[PDB]
Amino acid sequence: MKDLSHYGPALCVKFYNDYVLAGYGPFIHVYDYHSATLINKCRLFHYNKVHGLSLSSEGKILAYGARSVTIVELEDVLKKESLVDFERINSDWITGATFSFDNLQIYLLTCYNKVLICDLNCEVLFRKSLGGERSILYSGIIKVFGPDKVYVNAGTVMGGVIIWDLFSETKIHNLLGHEGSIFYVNLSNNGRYVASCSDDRSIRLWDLETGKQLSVGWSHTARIWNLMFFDNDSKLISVSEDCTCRVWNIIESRENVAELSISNVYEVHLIKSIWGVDVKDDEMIAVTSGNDGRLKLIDLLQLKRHGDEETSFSLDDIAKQCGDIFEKNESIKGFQWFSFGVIAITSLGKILKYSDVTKQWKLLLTNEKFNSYPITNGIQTQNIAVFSNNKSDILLIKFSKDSADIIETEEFHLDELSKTNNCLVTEYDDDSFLLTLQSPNPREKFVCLEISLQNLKIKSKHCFNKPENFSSSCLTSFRNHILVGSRFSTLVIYNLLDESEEPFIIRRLSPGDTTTSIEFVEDKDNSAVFSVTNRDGYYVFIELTKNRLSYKVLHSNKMMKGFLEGAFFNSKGEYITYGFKSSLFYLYNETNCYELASEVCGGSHRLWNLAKITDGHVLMYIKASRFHLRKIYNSIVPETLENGVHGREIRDISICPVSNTNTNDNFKDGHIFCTASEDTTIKLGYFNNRTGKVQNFWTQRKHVSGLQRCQFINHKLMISSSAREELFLWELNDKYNKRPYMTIRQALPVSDLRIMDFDVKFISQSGDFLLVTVYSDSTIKIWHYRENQNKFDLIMQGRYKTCCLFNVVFIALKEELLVVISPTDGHLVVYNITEYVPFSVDPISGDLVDHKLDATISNLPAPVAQLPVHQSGVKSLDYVANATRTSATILTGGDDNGLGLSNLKLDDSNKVTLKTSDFIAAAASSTITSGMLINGGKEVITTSVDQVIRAWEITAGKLSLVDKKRTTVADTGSLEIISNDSEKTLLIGGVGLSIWKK
Amino acid sequence: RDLYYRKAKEQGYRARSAFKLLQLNDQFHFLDDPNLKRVVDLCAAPGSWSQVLSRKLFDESPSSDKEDRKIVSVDLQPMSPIPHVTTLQADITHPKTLARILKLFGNEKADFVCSDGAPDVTGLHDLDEYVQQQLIMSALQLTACILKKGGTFVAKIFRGRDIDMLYSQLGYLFDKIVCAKPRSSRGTSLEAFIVCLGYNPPSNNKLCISDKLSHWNEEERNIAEFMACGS
Repeated sequence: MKDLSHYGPALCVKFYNDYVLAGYGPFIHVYDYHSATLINKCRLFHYNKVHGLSLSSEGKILAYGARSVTIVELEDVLKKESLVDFERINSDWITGATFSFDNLQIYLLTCYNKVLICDLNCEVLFRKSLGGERSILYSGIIKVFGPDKVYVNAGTVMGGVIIWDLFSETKIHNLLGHEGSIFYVNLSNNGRYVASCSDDRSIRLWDLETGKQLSVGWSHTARIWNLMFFDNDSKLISVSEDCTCRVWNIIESRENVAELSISNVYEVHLIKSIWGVDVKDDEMIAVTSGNDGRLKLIDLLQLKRHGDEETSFSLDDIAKQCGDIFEKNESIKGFQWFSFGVIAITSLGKILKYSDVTKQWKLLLTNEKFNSYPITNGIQTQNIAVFSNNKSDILLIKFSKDSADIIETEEFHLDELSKTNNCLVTEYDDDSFLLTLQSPNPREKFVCLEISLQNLKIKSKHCFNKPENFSSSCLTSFRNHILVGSRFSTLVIYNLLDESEEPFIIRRLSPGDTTTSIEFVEDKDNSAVFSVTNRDGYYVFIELTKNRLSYKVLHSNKMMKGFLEGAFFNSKGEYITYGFKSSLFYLYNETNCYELASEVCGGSHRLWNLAKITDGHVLMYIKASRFHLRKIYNSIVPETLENGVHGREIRDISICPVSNTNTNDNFKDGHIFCTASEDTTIKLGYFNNRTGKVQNFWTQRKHVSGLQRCQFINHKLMISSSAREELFLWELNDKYNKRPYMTIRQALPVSDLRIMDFDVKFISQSGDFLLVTVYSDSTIKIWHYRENQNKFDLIMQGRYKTCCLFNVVFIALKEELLVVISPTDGHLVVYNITEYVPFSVDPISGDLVDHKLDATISNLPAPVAQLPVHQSGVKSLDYVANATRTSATILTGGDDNGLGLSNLKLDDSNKVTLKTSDFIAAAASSTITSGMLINGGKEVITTSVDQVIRAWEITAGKLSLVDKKRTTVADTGSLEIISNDSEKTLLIGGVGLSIWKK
Repeated sequence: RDLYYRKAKEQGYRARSAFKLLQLNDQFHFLDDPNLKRVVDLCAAPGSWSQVLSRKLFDESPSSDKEDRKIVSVDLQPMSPIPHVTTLQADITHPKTLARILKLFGNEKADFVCSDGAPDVTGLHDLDEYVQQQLIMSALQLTACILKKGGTFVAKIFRGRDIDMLYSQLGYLFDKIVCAKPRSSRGTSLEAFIVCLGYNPPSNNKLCISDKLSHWNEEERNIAEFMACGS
């Protein structure tokens, strides 16, 4: 077998002159970080991960991890695929490694606080150690200050930080004060300070000359894994299990030597830990490496780099420039951003202008009509401000690009409306925009105006009847229709050409209330796709088709946290979202799951606005009697060098099977697939068939607890399960050009206890299917899924005994429908449910036929076969039926690290006999977690917790081991296999994901 | 937060882990022997395995086989006292904790030494597995001596990538090496138990067992036989 790609724990990262070098599993990745290009992947270690690496000035790379160490040439790492022959194994765990001052030796710190001085072939020259009791280390570094001044800085399990001088073997300090084990120690470059961190969640600053504690810092909310000094030892950067990277100021004073002060918090990795960090002092950029396999670049000056990122004005600041013109209790009630800056309006109808160039405010004019609760809207692209009030009055103003002069103005009053409570605007075409105005009287009309972009005159006015439960909340236009977001997840579509036509009403798109944005995405043939967001976090993609209209929900999901106020696609096709979590504004890349920017607004956040500008966004908001301008600039460097996958166990993987359908051509070079994690999410993405490169699309968040199973049951349906009886049927759509879509189609009825496994059998051509689920309490249920009524009907229920049931499978042989379960007692148990369900089995490849009878709940018959196979629970279950479907061979992998092969046969009288054919008692060193039959049952691939992938051959019902290969994927627990057209692609899951070819 | 955590509160056991040694003893029955008389529980905090030892060998044992029975449980963390258990706050490395344990016996060797110790996992599997085989090794220091030849030694293991080293490193010293999950052992855990039966022959800031087992073994792996334990 050949290893192709890996995404998984990346333990360290180093900046080196426009490269980032990342320990990435057992590999080194070299990136050109300004362009985020992967220059090469070089495997350094056979199976160990790279825990640390450093570079000599002359391009030698020293790398270590666990007991592995190597010295390797940067030149080779840039062009060779593997350098594992240079790997050496030391007898003890290696805690740290650094080059000697002149780079002619290396110094290895073991976990027992001994230093091995070695030559550049990694052979030991001599050993240094202290006297006294042994110390067990969870961290340490060797800090080289000069040729003979080498400090060994040891972080013990017992919570002391031992600082000793290497060559004299002399204890310098025993820094005590931490409460738990020491998980990282580092020294400032100028020799002043030690910083240590523990699982007591504190960071402690120590004086290296005196040995005194100067400062304790508490910000991180979980265990801290790594830290270092940067920016000429004036700052500290730490990185944590809490998935945040935190920057601290070192503040030096006369009366206290120095103190840590928290400065910035960045949430940059997926749950959970962050392991590596490094800072490029030049550009004030950081790189972090995570358990999720993500490599993140962080702008440490996101708020300072260009000097205009943060600005605020109180009404007194403004009055100092406009003059003392504001009345008692008058405040800013609306604002828009244009090319020149801000246009704002006060509660008394004063219209103000803030100039981005001159930084000056000035009163522009007063319109006393809009001292009655003014609302502000705009067409930012064309410098048009829209003012409305509660008395059906509108004021439109157009401004010149640089000058900001008023070049057009129009005003009108809508007699059709008595009181007005909502005004929306949207772009329409090259020469006009739309404006809608609504009232709370139910029999007044919903008014849509088409207005000229050149002179702001009304081109046409349309009056629609409002449906019953309708309050407009957002607006988009499309061709000749308007899509109006409403409350209660309602979306109303009107026809601008015929205000008497009945609107197309889409009700209840999501559990939420206010529709916050409708955004056109793409069209193909007679269908257009729209993104629809909901304030409460849900977003849906709907498909509108011209046949008369009809619609389909293509995608649904919920944001992890907080209010969702809008979403759009950027130039790279990534779904960007914005909203609030309590006080905090967020801008979030929902395709790849990381935050782009955040800002503390005014808790209520009553008044805020976002606008696009060249090279970013401007966020405007009122907080604590101040008007705030926050400029959010596009990252100076790419956001990531790798996007990453799950940062927790991958319990299952499923590839969307190849089809005769209309799958889009851009997916031709690869496959769509799902990973299901203990982090409770399902991630839908794609891998390239030749390169194994993985791209993310969506992270589906419906499940409340950790995933157990997910399987594509055909080309467009997928079932996942978790616990607490979560079983969801999903529908996939892969017809469009850039991404697939997925939406929930139905959830399984629920009776706590978990759904341990399931299997499905399709009812001929129906698209209906039968479903078996088995539960933690030994219960078994069989369901009929009816497509047209989109419901699950319970048609059989029973129980095995009392123990958990871990796997279940439908086997159709001849005209019998069999259910095979694998309880934790290690048996194979067979049920023949044919006579007790209203379905018939077609004699070859086993198709169900619906008799169309009414639903009775049958009881589960007694088993027809009970075969003990394994000594404990059976973790993997698979089967293959022969050409005549008279027999099937059943492969089981056990928690007893045994591998069993059984035969399920029916004779001419249809009696079931289950016979075991072979059993390999020591098939693996630990739990076998996967076992799949391939090539018509002739071969087997297994997965196990010992991280050895084994390939087997079956001849005459007997198993023989034919190949084996280690993976870095720890706790290897999931496996998926697809044929190319024979050669196979294997997806290997655990903590990490690997793609291999066979 | 599972089944066993309420069933522990219901029977007054300090932790759910109490059932792992019970479900273990539903097999092997190394605690159902009436001849059984001296036991050591290492890294015992908070003490649920020591409770099980107390309940099995005193509360539920005829007065005729309670003679000279002595349970000593050790941890570097201080433990709340347990009826019929002598709790030592001492390091399994340190000098007279081998002599100390031996004094509290009639310098008789222990019939059975158990350990359920484990550090909090970090999420870094290679580190977690190495740290665990550290604690088993240093635990093996004292079990090498105090345990009666032909006597059981039980320890919790990280059943991961390098477990087959530990088995072979332990081949030199036991008749039958077994590996066991019980059923109170979370599926979410790489946890298992190495139940070494029949103590066979031991040998005859310095060198420690880890380095002299690493001395002889070395870079070789064997598979211990497997045994499910509960009913």
